[PDB]
Amino acid sequence: KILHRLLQD
Amino acid sequence: HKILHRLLQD
Amino acid sequence: NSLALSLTADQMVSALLDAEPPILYSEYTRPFSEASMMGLLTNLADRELVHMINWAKRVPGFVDLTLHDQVHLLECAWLEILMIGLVWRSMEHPGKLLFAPNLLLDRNQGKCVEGMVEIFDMLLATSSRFRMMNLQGEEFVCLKSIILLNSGVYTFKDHIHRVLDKITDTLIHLMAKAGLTLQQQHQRLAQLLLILSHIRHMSNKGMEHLYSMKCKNVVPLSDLLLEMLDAHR
Amino acid sequence: SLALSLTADQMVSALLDAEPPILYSEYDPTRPFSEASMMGLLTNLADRELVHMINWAKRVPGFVDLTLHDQVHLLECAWLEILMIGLVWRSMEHPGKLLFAPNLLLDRNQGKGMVEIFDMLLATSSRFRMMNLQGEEFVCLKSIILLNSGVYTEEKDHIHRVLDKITDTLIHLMAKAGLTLQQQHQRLAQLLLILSHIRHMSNKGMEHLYPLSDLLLEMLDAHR
Ligand SMILES: O=S(=O)([C@@H]1C[C@@H]2O[C@H]1C(c1ccc(O)cc1)=C2c1ccc(O)cc1)N(CC(F)(F)F)c1ccccc1
Repeated sequence: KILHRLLQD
Repeated sequence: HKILHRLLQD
Repeated sequence: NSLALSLTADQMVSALLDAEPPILYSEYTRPFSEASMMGLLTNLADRELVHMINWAKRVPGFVDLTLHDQVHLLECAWLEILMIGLVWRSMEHPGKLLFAPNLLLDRNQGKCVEGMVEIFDMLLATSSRFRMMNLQGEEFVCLKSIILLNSGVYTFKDHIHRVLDKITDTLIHLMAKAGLTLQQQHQRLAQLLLILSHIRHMSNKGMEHLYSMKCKNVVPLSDLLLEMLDAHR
Repeated sequence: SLALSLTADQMVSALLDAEPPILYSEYDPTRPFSEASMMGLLTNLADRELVHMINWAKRVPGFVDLTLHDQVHLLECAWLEILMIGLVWRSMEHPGKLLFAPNLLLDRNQGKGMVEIFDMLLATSSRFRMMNLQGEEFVCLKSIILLNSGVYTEEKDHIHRVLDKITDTLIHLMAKAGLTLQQQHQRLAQLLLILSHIRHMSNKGMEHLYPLSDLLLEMLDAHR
């Protein structure tokens, strides 16, 4: 999930 | 109209 | 002017308690199929609706609305009201949903239909939340009336909001009486009202499933249920 | 750790500082409007707002204390609600209009199954206006949605304690504005009940959708 990456710096 | 009307008046 | 406003807190509580509908029984069984599942629930919900309408007319402030506004509120709120009722009487049966005294169900049964399990679990979490909060009957009937008045009022005036205010006052009065501090009072008030958001969500998801069930002919649904349903399309 | 040690004023400061910017749309007021273009513009906007929303969420007290799996779930559950309450807030001073962006101010007419949702958003904006919702209250409400919306679907306890702190903050804000105790509790209830119409709007929105960026599709996923 892109959301999951964006949540990581 | 609707049953609901009948039920609300009665 | 409305008589509802002039009621004291205890009078409001006593009125709401006295207005409570009865706990109905389903047909007299398991195991279950999708058709027989929806058959019992539809039959039961239909009879519950007739009592809900007579209950709603006894909620202080409701009689003061026009017939059209009464219709609108009940059309918007009815599944929410059936659900909070279900959750309330399921409290004492952790892990179960007490649809009727003779129809107590768990998740496994929820497989029965399509989408029932997800709603099932949401209903169970709500029930558990009510139990862990030790929700009192007096609080419960305040919450249920709030749902009736609130749920449709943004889709229409000030009368409804003053009555809602009166019920807020009544919830706080109940909590003060139970010994809660000022901070505990506001905190609990917020917690209870936020759960109403989740009850709205369950009803929304529930309602689109009842729509699809109309849109198979899975089961016969009454004219009354159809027109309650159609108000949400 | 520190979310439960903040004073109410610190909580308000934290939330206000975390506020995302107001983004512009690509509306070109010459272009004839398609149905497809209007949705194109809104999708483009929402997608960019999502990036700021994700980074705003990290700054909501308590949110980074949650596991990453839980952060994802909350944002998946709440993103449309959060976009919607932002829209309603910036639309407050524009009766009968929705300020999607400073350069994109639409009325019901330009809606149109979007008209139905637009009407509800307008009503919500009308309600905030009537209540004279304050910025400090708004940022509390928006943080509540984030924490609340997915919470019911052992670490649940941390979220509820943070929710309690935000309630304390709302109450603090109202006592400072001179409201009696009765008034505080009434207004508190009034604001929270709105969150339930808002949940309603978000769900009806999803329903009506059934032209989308990769991020939107991944989050639009979590409601089916
Ligand atoms: O809820 S909707 O109206 C939605 C709400 C409002 O208008 C639609 C919309 C929107 C959002 C995302 C998008 O890709 C397109 C449209 C809105 C929006 C609100 C605040 C913002 O800051 C940015 C955008 N919707 C669902 C959504 F958002 F998922 F697209 C929708 C779409 C098509 C038809 C009917 C409803």
